[PDB]
Amino acid sequence: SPQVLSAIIFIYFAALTPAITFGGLLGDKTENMIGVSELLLSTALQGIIFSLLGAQPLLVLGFSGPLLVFEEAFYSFCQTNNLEYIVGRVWIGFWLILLVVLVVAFEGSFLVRFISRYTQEIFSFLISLIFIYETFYKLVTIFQDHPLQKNYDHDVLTTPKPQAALPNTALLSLVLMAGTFFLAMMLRKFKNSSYFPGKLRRIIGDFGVPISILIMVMVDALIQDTYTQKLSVPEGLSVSNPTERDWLIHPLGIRVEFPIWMMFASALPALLVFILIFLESQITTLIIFHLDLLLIIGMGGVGAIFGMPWLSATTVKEQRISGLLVAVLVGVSILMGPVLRHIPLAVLFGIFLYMGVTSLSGIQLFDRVLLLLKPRKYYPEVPYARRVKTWRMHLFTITQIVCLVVLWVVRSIKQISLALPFILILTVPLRRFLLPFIFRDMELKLLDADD
Amino acid sequence: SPQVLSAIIFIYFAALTPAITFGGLLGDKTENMIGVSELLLSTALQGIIFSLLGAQPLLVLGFSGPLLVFEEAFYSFCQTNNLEYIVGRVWIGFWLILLVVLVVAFEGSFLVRFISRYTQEIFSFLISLIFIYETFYKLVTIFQDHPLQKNYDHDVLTTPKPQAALPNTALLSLVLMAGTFFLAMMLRKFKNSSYFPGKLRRIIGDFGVPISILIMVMVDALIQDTYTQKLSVPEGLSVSNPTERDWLIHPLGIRVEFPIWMMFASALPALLVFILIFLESQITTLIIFHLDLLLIIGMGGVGAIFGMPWLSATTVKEQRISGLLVAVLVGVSILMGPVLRHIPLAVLFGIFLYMGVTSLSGIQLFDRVLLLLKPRKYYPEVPYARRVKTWRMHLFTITQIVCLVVLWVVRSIKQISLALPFILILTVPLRRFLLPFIFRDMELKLLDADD
Repeated sequence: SPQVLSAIIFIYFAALTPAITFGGLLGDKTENMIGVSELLLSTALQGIIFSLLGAQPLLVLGFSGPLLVFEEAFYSFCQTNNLEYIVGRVWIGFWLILLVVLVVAFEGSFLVRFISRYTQEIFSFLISLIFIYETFYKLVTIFQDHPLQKNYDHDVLTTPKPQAALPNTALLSLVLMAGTFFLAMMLRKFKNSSYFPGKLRRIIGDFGVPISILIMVMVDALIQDTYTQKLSVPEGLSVSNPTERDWLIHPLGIRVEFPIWMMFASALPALLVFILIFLESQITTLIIFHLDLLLIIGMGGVGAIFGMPWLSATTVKEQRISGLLVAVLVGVSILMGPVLRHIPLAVLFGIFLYMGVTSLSGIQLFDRVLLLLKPRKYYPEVPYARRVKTWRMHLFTITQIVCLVVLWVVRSIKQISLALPFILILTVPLRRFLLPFIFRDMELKLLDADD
Repeated sequence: SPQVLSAIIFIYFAALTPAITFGGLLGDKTENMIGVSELLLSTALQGIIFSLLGAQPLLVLGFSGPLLVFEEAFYSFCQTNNLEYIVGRVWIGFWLILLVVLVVAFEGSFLVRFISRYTQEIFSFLISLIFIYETFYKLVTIFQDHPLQKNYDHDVLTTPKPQAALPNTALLSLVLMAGTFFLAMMLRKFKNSSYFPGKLRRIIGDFGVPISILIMVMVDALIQDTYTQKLSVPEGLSVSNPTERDWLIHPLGIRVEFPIWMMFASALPALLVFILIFLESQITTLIIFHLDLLLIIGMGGVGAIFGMPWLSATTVKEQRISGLLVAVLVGVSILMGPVLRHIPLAVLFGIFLYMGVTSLSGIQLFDRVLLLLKPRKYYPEVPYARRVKTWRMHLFTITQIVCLVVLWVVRSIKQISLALPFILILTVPLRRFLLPFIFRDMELKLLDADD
C-alpha cells in the first residue's frame, strides 16, 4: 500500500540518522574499537528479534546518549588501569544475564512509581549539556593537532592518520560543523512555518536531519584536494581493525590475558547498565510489560558476546512487518561502505550538536531557568507561575542547579567516574524526603508534577 | 549635562559605523584611490559647515549605498576608456556647481510631489539586494586569489599584497565575515527581547553594530601568525598612496593629461549625482524647504575639489553643539591609525551584509513578496489584503519584479552603465500613466499609498 511505502522510508531515515553519528562518536571516544559497522549491525538483528517477541512491536530500539556517556566513562576508566575494553565489557554482559533471572522470577519495576519530573528533567538536561560540550572539546583537539601556521610541510602521508599538521583543516572543519547545524535549525523552523501548503511542506520538514547532511556531503565531495577526517568504515560484514578484534570474542583476551581479579568483580559496572536502560525505558512508554523490558535487558547482554554495544528504548496487524523491514534495511545498509566513507566526521558532530540543542528546548526546566534572568514583569502565564510566589520559584531552580553542578563535577574528574548513575539515582530520596520538608504539598504539585 | 554625555557618544558610534565600512568597500572597488582617511575626513568638516548653516541642524549627513553604487559604476566606466578616476570626477563636481545656481534662482523641488511608494520601495529594495550580492562576489575573488590546495609555497612576501596563494585565508575570511553578521543579528534580536530590565537592556542593544566588531577584532588580534587582508589607512592627515594623489588636485591631471573632449562632456555624470542625492534627501525629511538641500548639493560639489566623495542626507538651543561635537570627534578619529589598521576587511563586509539585511526587512514590499509564495490561508490581516482580490495582488508584485529585473540587467553589463538612475526615474511616469490604466483608483490607494 502507498501508506506503507512512505512510512517505511520515514522510519528508516528516523532510525538511521542517530546510529551513524553515534558510531562516529564512539570511533573517536575509543581508539577505533567500536564504530559504525558493528553498531549499525547491532540494531539490525535486534529489530527482528524484538519484533518477533514484544508487547509493543511498533516501538524502535535505538541508541541513546546516556548509554554512550556510560561507555565513554568505561573507556576512560579502562585506561587508568591496564584492561581490555572489549573483553572486560563482555563479562559485564554476562553479569547482566544473571540479573535477568532475578527479575524474571519476581518483578522489580517498583521504582517506576517513584520517578518524577525533578529526576528526568535534571538528567535529560545534563545530557543536552554533554552533547554541546562534547563538540566544543573537539575544536581544541583539532587546533592542537593542526595548529595555525604559515609554513607547514610538504607531502605528509595521511592514509591511516595525518602524521603532521597540514593546512585547510583546523578551521575548515569548523565551517563544516557549523554549517550542518545552521541548516538543520533553519529546516526545523521551516517545518513550523507557513511557506508552501500544509502537507507539501512537512513532508520535507519532517526529514530535516536526513536532508541536511547531503548538501554538505556534496561540499566535501566538491573539495577533494584538501584532506578532512572521515568515518572509519570497513568492508561489508567486517569488523573495523580486524587485527584487533574478531566477530567471536574470547573472554580470556585476544592479545593480553585479562586480569583474574576482574572476572567476578564486574558486577558494579553492570547494575549501572541495568539502571540506565531501566530509567530511559519508561520515558518512551508514557505516550499511551515486565517481559518487554526483560527481553531488552537480556538482548543487550547478548549484544556483549560478539562485541556490540547494547541498545535502549526510543520513540515510536501489520505491526510486525514494519519492524521486520526496518531491521532488514538497516542490516543491508552496511553494504554501501564505498559511498558511506565520504561523509566527514564534522558533519556528524554538527548533527550531534543539533540533537543536543533541540532536545534542550523541549525540557520544561529550561523555560524557567531563562525566567530566572527574565525581569519579573514579562513572565508567561502558565498555571504554575501565578499561584506560586516568585521568590520561591528561583529557590527550586537553585536546588536543581546545585545538583547539576555536583553531577557535572563527577563526570569531569577521570579517576572518580563510572558512578554518575549512582550519585544521580539517590536524588529520588532527595525528592521524596528532603523536598517535602521545605515546600508545601499544595505548592509542590505544580513544579514537578509529571503528566 | 549627563544627557548630552551619553547622546554624543551614541550619535558618534551611529555615524562612525557606516563610514569605515564604506571606506573599505571603496578601497576594494577602486585600486586604492578612495578609502577611509579621506572619506572619514570628508564628513569631518562637512558636519560643522552644515551645522553652522542649515534649516535642521539635528540631521546627520552620512554616506549612503546608492552613492557608492554610482561611484563604483563610474569607476567601471572609467576603465573601459583610459581616464583618470579622480581627475574626471573633479570636473563632475564643477558641473554640479552650475546646477546649484539654476535652482537657487528658481526652485525645482516639484518632483517631490510625484514620488510615491512604488518608486522608493523598488529602489531601496534593489539597494538591499546589491549589498547581499556584493559580499558573495568577494568569496569568488578570494577563492581564485587563494585557491584550496595542500602544497603551497614557503615565505611569500605580503607587505603590499600577497604575491601568491597562502593557506588559512580563503576560508578563514569566510568565518570572519559570517561571524560578525551572526552576532549582529543575535544582538538585534536581543534589543527586541525580554532579557534584563527595560533600559538596562536597550543601552547595549542599541549599540549592536559598534559592539559586534570588537569581539572579532580581538579574534584577529589573537591570531597573528596567519595573514588576513586589512584596511589601507595611511598616517594622520595623509592621503592613501600619496605618490598617486595629493590634497590639492590639478584638473589637467597628475600623471597623464586628461582628454580634452571630456572637459565639457561631463554634464551627464553630474545631473545623475544630483538626482540620486535629491531622491534620498526627502526620504529622511518625512519623520516630521530648498536652501537646506541646495547647500548639500553645493557642498558635495565642493567635496570634489580635493578628492572626497560627496555625502547625502541620513537619519537624525543645543542643536548646533551636537553637530559641532560629532564633526570634531570624527575629524580627530583619523589619528588612531596604528590601532585602526588591525580591523580586517571581512569584518567590515560582514557589517555591510548586516546593513543589507536589516534594511530589507523594513520594506513593506518584501512582506508581500513572501506572501506570493505563502498559501492563501495564512495571510496576515492588514487593511490592504482583505479589501483587494488575491489574484490581483500578485499581478502588482509581478509588475514590480519585471522592473527589478530590468534594473538589475543594466547594473550587470559593464559597457552600458551609469544609466541606472536614468532608467529608474522614468518609472515615475509608469506609475502615473500606465498604472492608472490597469488598476482602479479605489484599489490603488492601498498598495502604494505612502504615509
